[PDB]
Amino acid sequence: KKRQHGLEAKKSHILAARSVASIIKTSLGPRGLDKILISPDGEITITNDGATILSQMELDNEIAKLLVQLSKSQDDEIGDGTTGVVVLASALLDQALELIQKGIHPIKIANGFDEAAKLAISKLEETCDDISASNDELFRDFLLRAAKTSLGSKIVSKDHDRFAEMAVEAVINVMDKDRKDVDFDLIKMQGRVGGSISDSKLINGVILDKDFSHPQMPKCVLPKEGSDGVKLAILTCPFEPPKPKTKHKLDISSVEEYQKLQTYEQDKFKEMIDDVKKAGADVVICQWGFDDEANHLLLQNDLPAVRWVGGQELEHIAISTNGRIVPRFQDLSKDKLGTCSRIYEQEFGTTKDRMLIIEQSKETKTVTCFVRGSNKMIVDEAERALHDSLCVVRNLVKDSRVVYGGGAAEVTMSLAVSEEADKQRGIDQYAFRGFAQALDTIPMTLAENSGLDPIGTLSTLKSKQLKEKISNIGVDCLGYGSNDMKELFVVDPFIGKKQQILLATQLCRMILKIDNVIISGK
Amino acid sequence: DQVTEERAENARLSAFVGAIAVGDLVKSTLGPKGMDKLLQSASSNTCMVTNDGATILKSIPLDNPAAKVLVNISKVQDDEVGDGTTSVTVLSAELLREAEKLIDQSKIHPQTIIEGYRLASAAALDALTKAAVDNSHDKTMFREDLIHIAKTTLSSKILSQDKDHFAELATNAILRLKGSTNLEHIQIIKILGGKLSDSFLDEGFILAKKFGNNQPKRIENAKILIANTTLDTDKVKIFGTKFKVDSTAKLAQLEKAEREKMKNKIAKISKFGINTFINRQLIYDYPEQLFTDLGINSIEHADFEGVERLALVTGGEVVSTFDEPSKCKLGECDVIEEIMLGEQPFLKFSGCKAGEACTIVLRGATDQTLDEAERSLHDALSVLSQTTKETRTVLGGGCAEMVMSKAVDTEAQNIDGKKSLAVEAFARALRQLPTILADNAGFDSSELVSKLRSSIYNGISTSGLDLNNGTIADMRQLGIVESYKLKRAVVSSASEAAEVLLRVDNIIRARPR
Amino acid sequence: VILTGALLGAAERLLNKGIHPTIIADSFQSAAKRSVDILLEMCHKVSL
Repeated sequence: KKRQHGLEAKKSHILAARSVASIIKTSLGPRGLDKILISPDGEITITNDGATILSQMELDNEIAKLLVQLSKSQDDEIGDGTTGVVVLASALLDQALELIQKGIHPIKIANGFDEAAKLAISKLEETCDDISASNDELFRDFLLRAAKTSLGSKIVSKDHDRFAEMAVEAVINVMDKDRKDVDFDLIKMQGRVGGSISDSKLINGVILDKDFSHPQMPKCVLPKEGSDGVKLAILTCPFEPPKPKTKHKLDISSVEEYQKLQTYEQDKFKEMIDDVKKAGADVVICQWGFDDEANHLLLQNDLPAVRWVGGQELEHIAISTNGRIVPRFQDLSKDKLGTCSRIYEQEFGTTKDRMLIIEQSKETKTVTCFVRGSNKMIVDEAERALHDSLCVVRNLVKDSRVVYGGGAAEVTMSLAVSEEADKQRGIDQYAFRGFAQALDTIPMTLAENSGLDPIGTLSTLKSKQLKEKISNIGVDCLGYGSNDMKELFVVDPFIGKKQQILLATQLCRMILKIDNVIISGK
Repeated sequence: DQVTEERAENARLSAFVGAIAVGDLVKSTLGPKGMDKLLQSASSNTCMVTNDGATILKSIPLDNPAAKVLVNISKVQDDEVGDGTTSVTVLSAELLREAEKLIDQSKIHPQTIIEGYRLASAAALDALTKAAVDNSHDKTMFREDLIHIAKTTLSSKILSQDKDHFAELATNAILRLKGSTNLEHIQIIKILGGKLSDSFLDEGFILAKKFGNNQPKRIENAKILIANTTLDTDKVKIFGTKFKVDSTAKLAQLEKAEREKMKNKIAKISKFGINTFINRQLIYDYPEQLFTDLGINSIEHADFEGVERLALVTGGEVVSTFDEPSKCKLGECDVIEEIMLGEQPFLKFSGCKAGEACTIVLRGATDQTLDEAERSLHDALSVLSQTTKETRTVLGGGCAEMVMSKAVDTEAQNIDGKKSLAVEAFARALRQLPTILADNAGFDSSELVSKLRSSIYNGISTSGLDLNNGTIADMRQLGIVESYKLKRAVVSSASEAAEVLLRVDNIIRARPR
Repeated sequence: VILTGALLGAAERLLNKGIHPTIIADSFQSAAKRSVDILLEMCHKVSL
């Protein structure tokens, strides 16, 4: 335990995360770079994501918990463009260091941010556009314009046309005709390492690591004679020869009683296969294993089955097939049968393990993007990049207002807060301008990684937005030349920038109020 | 605590040298003329000598993350080519080395360097597609070109001098599969002893087991049955049962009921009309004598991998629940006899009912060649099976990399700007891949490669490098050709993996637990 | 076992001449078949 008072724990505590957050600063925007982080277990995770790095990174100062606690709420709120947003989350604490040297009270610094935060949002509401005013066709065209700037962020952005139709067609299957709804829970992306990254397709369903046991039949049967969705079924109770699970004892007083125990399972072997054959269910998933003597009769009756399937994947199958998993053998009925359009096992590599793929060609509740790639490290990075796209469309649904991206929002509200600071006067004039000054570091940081003059671009933005009130002029991240964002189809959700900046401002209010740091062991 | 972090200054230099240091071991393994390496394991004191880095780089501990992704992508190469796949790590190491010299000279931002490799990879796909030749239209030349495709892919191991004896093995075996891409159908057995050229291709199955006591070593016109039922351990139950008896009289009746259990079980087996029986587990003495009384062969101790290969090669089916004798199928072979291959005699099958699979007999001088021939035959017919699916092929052997250099150089003129430096760097690094190949045979990589470079620009596509004579020879005359599907995945994955390694500005080392 | 040491001194002299290892291995492989034909020509008949 150390004794820290005064500017010791009121400055270096903020300066700590200031040097830590400057590490990921080089990853801002599509021009950013990746990083290597070795886990304590020895594994290595390579990603540029600000939330993924800070989650598994073990630091010293307790301020790291404040940065992770914010990212926990951001994933459930916005979680869109994490590489872009994570940099501006710490930009509010950098400007507060200059106001402390000037003699402003730390609480007056924190209270001055919330005053200018409500006025900056009102200015952003002027230039926002309503995408919901159009039809469904123009709405999907707005998604294609947004999926270019928004969806593509990290690596694999080389070819963005392969994943463009993946995110667009994913929200088309599950959506309301009035364009108010979201479900991101039934959409799960399970990828594999193989082939090329351009081989990704759209297959709605789940990918099971376990294949069909008893390699004495065909790997996949595409059609079905009974039609009606192949009659998918899942048994909740484990599949075993029936025996009491509770403690019991057997008493054999004669040879005949021992012979009846032989025909005991023999009568149950035929009883279990006939109840399934009577229902005609082709796909029967056993949760825990199966009986060795029944490993044949399933193929004899043409009953493909699998073993050791996780309960999480079983929930997505029943909701996708619109069926109900069978809780009890006596409760087995044709009313609980599911609907499966096509089921097959992917060849994957040479041998390896064949991956069972359940696919529904029609509208289904479980939407999945088929993903294959050569690099193993890009798997978790490319999936989580498209996982945020589920919340991107969600921001366009719940919030019909959309603003032009490219850092043009912070420049637009910069001129408003500068004018609103002169109305209050007092000591808050420099405090309100400081809140807008911290937001002015975002455009200068965007041009840092691209090799463009930070101020030379920022000076043109305020000069151009002075004559015309349109916000389409913004920072050019990828080097497209002219800074008009309307021709480049660069748009960002309104609620995305709203909450992520507001929640960061609300959190920094309590951070600047920290004076003494007391750390005790667990 | 104890977290060592390197900024863009240290991490940029440390990440590039990491792949170059370990990459020097796989540079000499390129091509049929490539060399091998040795690894000393601290556990069991074993070693693996091979030119394929999938089993080399995986067992080499390394603290540089730059080569960690290179090992994971080797499984993709293990699922496609499998032989001579070290060029993926060699070409990636050259891209990291040329980019290291490109940032020290041009001093452009690393993201711009990646944008140059993105436009350079597009020109490489156009040169391979326009040069793709499809001979599948003529079935006569198709079966003959499979030998030329084989001669390229089947030279890896030290035994490649025997390829002329081994070319007939993969030629007739791919014709027997008729579309079987799985290695579980292909029967690969290892035999110690005999000459290196003694390996032959026999039609049938070879079993390493034997007959227990009275089973005749030669059985003709036999019905082969495969059963997963339990024999050796008998009574083992696993019920909730317990045993209570008043006197030893009924105690022996339980053993008498055990005989009646097996007597009624062999009665259902006798209804099958089989002269051959196979079990997954061991066979108890009592049913072993019952097999000899009824004239039924006995085979035991077939593991999970071997129980399938019996029915897959012979076309049979694993049968359980004997209560349905006529609902299943029975395997059949013309001649079932015990032969002697090497020291351990083996059980030979002849005249299988289904020719869907074949058995390749492998005899070699040393144990080092056992796992060495396994790696060469790991992907052998599967490579030929992928040529059955994708029939477009292109001349390989180092010339195809020079043909793509002409397309990249042509595209570099239309691009120009400051991004052409990274585009030209990809062409310069690609031309160094056959240069290292010429360095492995000890021949001239200067004058020969310089002539091959001007020959591609003169409009001669068939020009290539001769490995045996060390001169300029046409690949169509030597018979060196590779499929379009394999080479496309090698060049693309090497460039995609190199884009990630150039993006590392930081290396964080956590304190070990 | 003595056959292993007979090729140790012969290999060291050839590596000093600057010959590629595969050429040395291919020369011994071609000479191996030549040594077999010598033993076959010198093979004498024997009763069963």
